[PDB]
Amino acid sequence: HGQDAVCEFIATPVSTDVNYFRRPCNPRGRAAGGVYAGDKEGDVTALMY
Amino acid sequence: MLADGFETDIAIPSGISRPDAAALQRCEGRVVFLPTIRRQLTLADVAHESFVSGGVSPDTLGLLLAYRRRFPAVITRVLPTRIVACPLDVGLTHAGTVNLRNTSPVDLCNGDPISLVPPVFEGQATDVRLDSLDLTLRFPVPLPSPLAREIVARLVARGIRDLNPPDLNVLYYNGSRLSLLADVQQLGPVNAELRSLVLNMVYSITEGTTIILTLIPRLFALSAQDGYVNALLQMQSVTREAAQLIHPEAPALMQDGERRLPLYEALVAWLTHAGQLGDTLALAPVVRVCTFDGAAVVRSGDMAPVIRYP
Amino acid sequence: ADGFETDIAIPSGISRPDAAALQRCEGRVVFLPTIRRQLTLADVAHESFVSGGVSPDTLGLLLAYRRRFPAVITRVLPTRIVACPLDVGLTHAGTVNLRNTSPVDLCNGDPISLVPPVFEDVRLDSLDLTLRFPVPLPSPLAREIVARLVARGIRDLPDLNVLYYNGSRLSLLALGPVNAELRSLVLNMVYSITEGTTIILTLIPRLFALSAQDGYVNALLQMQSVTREAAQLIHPEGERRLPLYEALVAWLTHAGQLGDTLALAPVVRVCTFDGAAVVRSGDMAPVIRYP
Amino acid sequence: WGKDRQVLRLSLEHAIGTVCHPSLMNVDAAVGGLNRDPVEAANPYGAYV
Repeated sequence: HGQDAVCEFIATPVSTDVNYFRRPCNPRGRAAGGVYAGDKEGDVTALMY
Repeated sequence: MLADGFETDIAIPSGISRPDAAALQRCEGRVVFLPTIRRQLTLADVAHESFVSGGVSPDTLGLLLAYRRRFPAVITRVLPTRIVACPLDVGLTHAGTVNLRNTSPVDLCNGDPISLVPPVFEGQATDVRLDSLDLTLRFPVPLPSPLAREIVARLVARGIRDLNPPDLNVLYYNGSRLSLLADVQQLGPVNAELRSLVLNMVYSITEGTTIILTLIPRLFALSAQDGYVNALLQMQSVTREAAQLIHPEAPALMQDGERRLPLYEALVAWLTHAGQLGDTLALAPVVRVCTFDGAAVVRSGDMAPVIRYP
Repeated sequence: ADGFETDIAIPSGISRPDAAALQRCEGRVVFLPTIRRQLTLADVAHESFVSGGVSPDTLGLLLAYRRRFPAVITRVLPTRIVACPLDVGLTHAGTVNLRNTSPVDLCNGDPISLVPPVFEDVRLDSLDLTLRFPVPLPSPLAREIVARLVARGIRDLPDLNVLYYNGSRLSLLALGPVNAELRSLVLNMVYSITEGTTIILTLIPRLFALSAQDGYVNALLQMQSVTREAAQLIHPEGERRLPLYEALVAWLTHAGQLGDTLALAPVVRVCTFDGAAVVRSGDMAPVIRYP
Repeated sequence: WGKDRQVLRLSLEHAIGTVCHPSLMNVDAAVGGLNRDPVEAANPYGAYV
């Protein structure tokens, strides 16, 4: 049909809520930056970990 | 203070790379340590190279004693030939107002006194370099006065750990989490800080203090009843765990107790040594903030009106 | 000209008895949030100092007067209250009359600090606010009179009322609500000093245990000296640990908090010119700030 | 429903902050305040030991 897309596979726990996936979200468990980060030297990596 | 004030002039050497000239024009409001109140000096006198001690590069904790030996001054206007600054110990201007740009992570409020700290915090370590003149400029960070007394208390308590073969790095203010960058401290200036402590520590202990020590069982009984007394101990004080074990009691009777007041004499000696010690380690809070068009918050990276503090 | 004058506007609706008390209060000390030309009277009143919920006590009034800005009222128009701030407006004019609310007389050349009305009242009916004016008493008495009232509160858990200045009696006792208004200052004294006198006693485990009057001086002098021998004269060097070094910092901040409170800096000095040196109660005194 | 569609669980497991704090077990204003006015006595069968 066209170029064949490539799926990824990320190990996740079983008992998460499916309701996290019914809205747009990250495959990562935490929301990344850097739009979310404010005005501080640390915030962009501080959102991460 | 004179009728016109007193304005020093820091002359600029003629050899200037043009990007370093624009670097000086960003130093519109900073704080500059003068060694004297001479009217004409050089940039080599201001910069970090003359600001070193003999053969030894000073650390962060040792840089505080170098500050109080010198004269803090504020740059007013950058000229192409020289830099005009006004001292702070001298009466500052004709008008009584100076602008100060915040090279500080923390915003300012009205009325709060400003003391000033070396570049200590992580990430925001910013030193202007004049590479045509091979100079380095370390500029101090203006901060509110209870914050500066915290940072001195965090640094001095860190050096006492080094004489004893966790943790103390993290501060908080306005809900902001912030730590500070420090690796080593020279054993010289720590002893100068510590001897300045323990002499002022001892000179608060007078005959009335042992009478005050009998009220330690009263406070630990009173912290049961009012939460305002619970706002004292905080579980990290000695006196909560000291009251759990020691039951002291008063000496009796005092010599010439008719003529004298022992509780009064212990307080006045306490107010002149221990309550004074916030001035003795750092330098004095010479400057507070009075915005005229009333801005309750002076944001980080902006100027502010400035008026002396007694 | 170039003299700075704050203008305080009175909201209309003043009854004829209410304006007479405001006519009388000419030379008094009045605080304000920020230096500004025009300003309401709601920021002047004692109701503006509250945190709740809670009318502020003697400890908060000492903390507020650092952040508040002192000003002395000039002539009082029926339209507005014209007052000049002390810290910026006086550096050009130089001379401001000031009436004592203090019962203690004033000599020439004295430094004067401001004390909240703890030594011991104007309220307006129609405007629904209160006014509390601080007491302009001299600064060497100011470290004394505060410390006398603290010493009474420690006795709550000889005569402290004797204060004789420039040939005059004073009676601190004169009662009930003055003691409970001052209770918060008493507790921060004892918590500061006892935390002071445990940490010094833990770092030096034998201050009291050391021998009297001759070994203690020898322990004092080497500590008093300037020479390089400093740290080996001090330090004593599962199971729980005494958090001493954290208790250092919390005590130093609390001691550093009270340094700004109980300095009571000389804001005002009085220079009597063409008149008597002694300025008594209810008399306008000229004021010259530091140049 | 949150600001955007999100199924936000509010449990009473979440209610630690208002209950576990010791401000619930306070008497002082009640007994000290209800006994301002005098009140007559009922049968002292449960009250007495």
